[PDB]
Amino acid sequence: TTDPCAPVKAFMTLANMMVGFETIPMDNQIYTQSRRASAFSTPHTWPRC
Amino acid sequence: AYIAVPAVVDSRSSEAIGLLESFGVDAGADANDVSYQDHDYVLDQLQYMLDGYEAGDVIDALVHKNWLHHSVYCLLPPKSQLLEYWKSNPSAIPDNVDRRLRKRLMLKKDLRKDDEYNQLARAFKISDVYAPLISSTTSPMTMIQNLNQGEIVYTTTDRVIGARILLYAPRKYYASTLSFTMTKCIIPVPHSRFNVGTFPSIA
Amino acid sequence: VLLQRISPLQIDPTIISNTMSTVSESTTQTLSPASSILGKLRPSNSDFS
Amino acid sequence: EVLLLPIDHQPANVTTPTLDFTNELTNWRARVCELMKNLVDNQRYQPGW
Amino acid sequence: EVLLLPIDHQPANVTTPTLDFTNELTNWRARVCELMKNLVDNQRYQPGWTQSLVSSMRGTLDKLKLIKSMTPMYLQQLAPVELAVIAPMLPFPPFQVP
Amino acid sequence: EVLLLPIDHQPANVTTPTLDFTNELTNWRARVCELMKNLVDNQRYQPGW
Amino acid sequence: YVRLDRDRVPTMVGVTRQSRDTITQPALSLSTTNTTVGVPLALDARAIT
Amino acid sequence: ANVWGVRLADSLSSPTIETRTRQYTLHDLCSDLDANPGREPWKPLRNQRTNNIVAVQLFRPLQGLVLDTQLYGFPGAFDDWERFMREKLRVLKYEVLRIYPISNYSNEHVNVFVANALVGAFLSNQAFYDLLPLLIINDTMIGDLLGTGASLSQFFQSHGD
Repeated sequence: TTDPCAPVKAFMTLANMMVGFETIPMDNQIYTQSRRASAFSTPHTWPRC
Repeated sequence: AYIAVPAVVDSRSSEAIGLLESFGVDAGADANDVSYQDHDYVLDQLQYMLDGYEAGDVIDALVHKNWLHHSVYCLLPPKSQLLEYWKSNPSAIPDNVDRRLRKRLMLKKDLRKDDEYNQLARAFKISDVYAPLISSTTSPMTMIQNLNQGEIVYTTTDRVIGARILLYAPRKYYASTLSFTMTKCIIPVPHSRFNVGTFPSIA
Repeated sequence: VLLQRISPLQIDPTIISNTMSTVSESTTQTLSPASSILGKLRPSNSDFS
Repeated sequence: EVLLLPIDHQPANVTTPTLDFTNELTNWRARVCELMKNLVDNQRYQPGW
Repeated sequence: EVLLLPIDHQPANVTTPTLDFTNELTNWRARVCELMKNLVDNQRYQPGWTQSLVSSMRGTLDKLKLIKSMTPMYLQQLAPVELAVIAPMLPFPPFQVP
Repeated sequence: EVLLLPIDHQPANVTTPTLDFTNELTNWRARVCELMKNLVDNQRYQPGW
Repeated sequence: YVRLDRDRVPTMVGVTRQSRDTITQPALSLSTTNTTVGVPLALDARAIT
Repeated sequence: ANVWGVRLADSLSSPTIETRTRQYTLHDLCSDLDANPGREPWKPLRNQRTNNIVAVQLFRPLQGLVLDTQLYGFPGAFDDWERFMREKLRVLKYEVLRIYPISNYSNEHVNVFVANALVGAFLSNQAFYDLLPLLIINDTMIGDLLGTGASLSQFFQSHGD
């Protein structure tokens, strides 16, 4: 796909499936580790980890 | 001036009989000063409401009703039946409806397998078009408040109280009970100085 | 009413409708912002009291 | 001999450009539209889309 | 003006909640599940079971531990607020001991 | 006279193609498969199967 | 196309057809007299894989 | 004198002079995060019969560990724990230095509450990126923490003033 935020959506897909099994630090309390991977659509939402 | 008496009052029967004279009121000579409300339909609506809810909250809600202000309920068919009724006679669609839905509804073609109309159909909600909706879960107090403020109160259920209910669509689409006593035909009064009713109010 | 009958201004809601002229994807379920604002504005109504 | 108004007034001239930000009312519309861009620019305030 | 609660209350900081496991009730569930795992894996108990049954039980315990329930977070972030807004209009005012 | 692409391009040097695994997308498929094997062989996950 | 360089990710594309109050040079009014252009299209990952 | 069976000496004594206090700066925070062998934010405690390290005392920072031990998931032995803490603190030091260069904020004052909360959140793998803009004191520690209103809320709650 030509969506520039594709690599992040690939990463967050596995992070969503592994909540409670493996934990990583997010940025804020809005875009947490259980937020749907479809929401990560803009460059500003790319996590630091 | 609204006066409440502990008896059932009707427009014609309570006028024919001396209800005020029965209670002991002195004669008023010309009767143009007084006018009687009709609350028998309100009473059977009260029984119907009591069938579903508790007595106390329904009574408390009905206390706050202003009998000097007119308003009516507009009963709508279910969502699907409303869609077919709009598909027929397409002049009925209001302006608030989505442009894509309106154009697709004018398709005048079998829309079962278009799937764009279908995804729009799952997307559609009646509350989007009509703001005041009882939705069969609304509290009686909220019913009475929405009836007090405004003239037309839209509803999707028949278990309401306070005013006459008018159909929005032909009877074919409605599959509910044939409560013709409160439900009128699909197609379509000043107060005197003194108005006599049954239920007291504190509005 | 007196002001309306003497002012050269004329209110034509079709200006809003013509300029929008946009559309969203068929699969896109979120209603295009264009169709959303048009529903709120209601250009067909002609009362301006 | 005076009549107060809640907005500013200027001498009549029909050859005024439409996009004249000197006009107070036109300037107000532009400022509001610019703010709404900053609100939806980074999708910070719109999760669940 | 004070209500007591038998569980810890932590006010929520967002209006759009998502799933969260940082709760005392979730910790309680995890500890119970791991205790049962230890009991099953004890060497004085395992030899009396078939290998397939042991594997199935361990998988079941893992699934129960990792189930996605919102009730423990609701009980920590929202139920006290509802109780507080309901209390002042009760016919029988609350009567509590520590 | 320039056309951009989102993937690497390498001109072919033969007119009779044959199966080849030296590609970006072939490496991508292999890496994903090996990742899932590591998850299955993990000490925290294997005993449950 | 950028790979993972977030700093170079495009965020908008705009076209202009007018000028503002008194500016005559296009380079001095392009930034604030443009209309954003773009639309997303959805695909099915089930079919592509 | 005697009290309930606790004997007391017949003389009195007390300290006389207090030490002046010094503020906490970015250089101090960075030196603390760089746990050099000479100075650490921790000190070991030993058993008095086997002379074995069994516990450790935590100075500042590392005073914000409020969650369960399992969440942190520390190594058991003292040497392994020391190493683990050193590698984990290095990354946090670089993360804070990314936002605050030493050439500009060399002698600024840092908020102790925010420092402790940041270290605790990072060690417990929680959302800590929001605490960074509050690291440097603006007017007052308590005022800055009171004015935030909406934070993680497992570290700070505001009850008015």
